[PDB]
Amino acid sequence: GWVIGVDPDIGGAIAVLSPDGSSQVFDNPFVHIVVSEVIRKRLDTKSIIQLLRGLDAPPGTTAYIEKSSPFPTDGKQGWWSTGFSYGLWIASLVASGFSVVPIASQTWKAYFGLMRSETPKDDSRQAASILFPDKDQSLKLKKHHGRAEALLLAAYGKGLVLP
Amino acid sequence: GWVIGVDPDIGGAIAVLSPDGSSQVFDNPFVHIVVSEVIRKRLDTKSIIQLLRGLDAPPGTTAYIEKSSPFPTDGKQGWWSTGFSYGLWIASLVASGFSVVPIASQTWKAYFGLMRSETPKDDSRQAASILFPDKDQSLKLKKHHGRAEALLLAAYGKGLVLP
DNA sequence: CAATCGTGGGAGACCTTTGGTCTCCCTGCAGAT
DNA sequence: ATCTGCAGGGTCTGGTTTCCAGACC
DNA sequence: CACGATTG
Ligand SMILES: [Mn+2]
Ligand SMILES: [Mn+2]
Repeated sequence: GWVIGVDPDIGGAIAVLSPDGSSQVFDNPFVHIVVSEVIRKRLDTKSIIQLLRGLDAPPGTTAYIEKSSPFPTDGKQGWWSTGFSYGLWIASLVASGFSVVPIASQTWKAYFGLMRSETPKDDSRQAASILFPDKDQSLKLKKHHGRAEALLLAAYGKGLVLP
Repeated sequence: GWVIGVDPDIGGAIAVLSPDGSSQVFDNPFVHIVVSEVIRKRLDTKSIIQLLRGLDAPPGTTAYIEKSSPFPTDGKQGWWSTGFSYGLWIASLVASGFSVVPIASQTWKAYFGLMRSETPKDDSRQAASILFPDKDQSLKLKKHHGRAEALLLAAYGKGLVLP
């Protein structure tokens, strides 16, 4: 039936698949905040919760969420934000009645044969245009890869296959 | 009327202050989970949300939460965990109808004179015992420092003063 | 189970299959149009 | 406003402040 | 602070 996919990161997105085959994808809401005399994007908690309350996906719907897995060579700040974004989404999803299943990125990539691409982001947008042709207008910019990760995650939990 | 204090860490706690002067403090609910073939404690999102749902504190109540601010000499795992707890708690608090106010540890410590102690944790329990005498038995143990921090954050937003 | 200490650290999934291998982001910031 | 590239990074309060001291998990 | 470890 209904499936939710969540790319939890700052350029990420939430994708919702209804049982009639239609689909929605939203950019993750963010705000600009001061940290240590610079400005930085942080997910917008209030907006995210308002969004999750405006979905028609019923309680108990499974939200598939990409497990943040920072590399040992990423910075401590990178570790912090990805932990923070992840906790914010998990808690907002659990609080809004949705069932949360974390999925490793290697899981949904191998499912769609996206492993070992020279152009992984480009390829994700292309595979999501294929799976969701009405969204292809909304998938043409490189910055849109996060929308494509969400849609693909949702595609994975829903069982869809590339043609 | 009502004030909430949150020490969002694994050994932290949530403290709720009534207008009638009573107080409760709960340990943060955790679960043991597998990470990279070892066992690690993580906050329990479902138990947290349930706890927040059963509190008498009415909506709009302010929760004062300690800003996580890890040290640069702390490891990337510490940065990830603190960021995640923080995000889990903020999101759970906003979804439970409460208004979240982040408070740095320098701020409430300065407020209660706790700065630059040799035994910061002991002093916190002692200060929380003086402010919440009926919690005196809940602060006997050295591992009870999280209950203290949580209570002191709530006393801070409450405008309480030491004798 | 309650304290203490000391350094600061990947994690995941699937095969080669009980370990060995291999794969995966992101943040933050500085120039680039 | 989108892009790219590349290394991996503290953050906070407050001061008779315009950066910096001194503090914190 | 986390993360492992020891030590009661
Ligand atoms: Mn993403
Ligand atoms: Mn604490």
